[PDB]
Amino acid sequence: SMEPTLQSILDQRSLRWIFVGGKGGVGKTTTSCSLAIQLAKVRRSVLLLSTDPAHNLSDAFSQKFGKEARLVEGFDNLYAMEIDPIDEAMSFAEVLKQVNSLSYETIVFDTAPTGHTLRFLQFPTVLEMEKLDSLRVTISEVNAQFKDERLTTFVCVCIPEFLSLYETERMIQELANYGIDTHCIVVNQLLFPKPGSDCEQCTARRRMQKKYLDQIEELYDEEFNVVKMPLLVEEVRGKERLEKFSEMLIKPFVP
Amino acid sequence: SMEPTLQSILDQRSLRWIFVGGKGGVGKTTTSCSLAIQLAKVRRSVLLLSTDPAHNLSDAFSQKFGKEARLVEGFDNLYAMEIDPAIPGIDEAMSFAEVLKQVNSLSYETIVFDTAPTGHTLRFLQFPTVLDVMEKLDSLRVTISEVNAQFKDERLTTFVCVCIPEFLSLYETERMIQELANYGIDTHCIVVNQLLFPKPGSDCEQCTARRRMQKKYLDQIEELYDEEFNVVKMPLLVEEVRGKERLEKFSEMLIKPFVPP
Ligand SMILES: Nc1ncnc2c1ncn2[C@@H]1O[C@H](COP(=O)(O)OP(=O)(O)O)[C@@H](O)[C@H]1O
Ligand SMILES: Nc1ncnc2c1ncn2[C@@H]1O[C@H](COP(=O)(O)OP(=O)(O)O)[C@@H](O)[C@H]1O
Ligand SMILES: [Mg+2]
Ligand SMILES: [Zn+2]
Repeated sequence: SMEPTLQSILDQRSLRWIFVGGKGGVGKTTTSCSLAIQLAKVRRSVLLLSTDPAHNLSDAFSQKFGKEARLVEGFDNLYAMEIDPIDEAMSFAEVLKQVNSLSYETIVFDTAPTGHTLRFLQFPTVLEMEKLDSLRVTISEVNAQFKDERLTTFVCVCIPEFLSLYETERMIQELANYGIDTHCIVVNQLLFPKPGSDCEQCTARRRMQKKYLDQIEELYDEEFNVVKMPLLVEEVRGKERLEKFSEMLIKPFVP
Repeated sequence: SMEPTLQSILDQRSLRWIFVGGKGGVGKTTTSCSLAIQLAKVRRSVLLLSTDPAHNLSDAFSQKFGKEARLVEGFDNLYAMEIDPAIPGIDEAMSFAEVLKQVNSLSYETIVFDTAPTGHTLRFLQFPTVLDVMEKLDSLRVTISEVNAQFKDERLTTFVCVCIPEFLSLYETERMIQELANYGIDTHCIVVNQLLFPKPGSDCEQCTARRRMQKKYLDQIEELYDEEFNVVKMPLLVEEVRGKERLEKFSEMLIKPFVPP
């Protein structure tokens, strides 16, 4: 059993590429932000980077963002940008490369669902004139970065419900197969009924969710920071609301 | 104002390709099923076809499915299958195009498609307008302007839009409906999903507040689209919607409004 908190990612300075994965709408984006916001507080600079074809960085922050970096309003520290790149994975490689050797200390990546993330990792192994070798070279480098776990982890976002956790599983697992590190799970949108209330629906639900959770724990307790975040009444938008949510990431809502 | 039900899709016999779209996890797959289930009840046969680079038909029905058609357990009528297909997007759509052509020539009377994210269906459209060996660019040519014919024909093809009350989802439904407009393709239904109506008689801050927050959205959807979209409302159930059994039930509401006071 480890802290149910991301404190550890705060602590691990080595980190250069933090990847947030999970299933469509489990709340990936929302975290990516929260996480950045939180790192942004304790790093020199943090670049938040969306690849998802539909970008919601902007929407999340209420702020037009481009393939051009820029300061996030209400910060001096944190930057965000939204771009889009057999062979789609090649344009992606290029971005990381150039970015990687940018003057940003840590990057939190947002992207197209476990799906693309997946195919891409697989790739290198796929390939198994001198520009042939030139490409090879760089991929190879990039891949190593990936396996180096001082430089790269994944956070797993998910909510309690069959189809999401089933990804988080496979995902964690391929991450294992490809020799890439990952030790956090943001289980999100938990419903805790407000104490003192009897309310069929909330009770019943906390029941149904609870069930999943317990599992998650039992499975992963010992090796994953398993973070628990409350499902808020309102969407999580605005620097303001996001800062707040992001707190919990770091110190457990425990009501 | 039209009925808040998909009765119209049951009624519209000409339909051949029903596409269910919306944002990741708003409940696309679940409807696709429910919708097929219900059509299945009043068509000769229905093919439920997934492209999501995912395997969620199976998971939804608890049943291994493949690029090979097959009978859905507990039905004699309904079939489901799951596959995955110098430019980029180009190779890709080529693929998809070929699927449909392929599949349009089976007996199945009506097909309900499940698929890869607005991004992907979107690429498809932007693409055409845009767009004994080589004698072959001719053949694709042909395949697209027909396929794309059938997209533009509103006797053969609509979209159903799925979504739930929350900023980001509805903002897609909007753009989507809109591009659908721009590309001359029909669409006239909205399954707003996951509504929370508090059980009557219950005072319960959170449920109240939420019904408040969602309600706000809904009222809107209605005002804007009341007059021209069947705006269907579906309750958010305690348990996941899996199993033929559970999906049958759910799907009912698709057709006859959950209306609890
Ligand atoms: N714990 C939560 N409570 C309330 N709203 C949330 C929560 N997590 C996410 N949301 C809202 O629900 C939507 C889903 O979050 P998002 O990060 O966009 O998911 P994804 O990017 O994984 O599809 C967003 O509109 C967000 O504001
Ligand atoms: N209205 C609802 N009530 C209860 N559970 C639902 C409802 N809609 C969807 N679900 C379940 O939520 C999860 C996601 O639904 P899904 O159809 O997979 O979304 P998508 O296909 O858009 O990614 C699945 O558990 C689904 O069965
Ligand atoms: Mg789906
Ligand atoms: Zn309640």
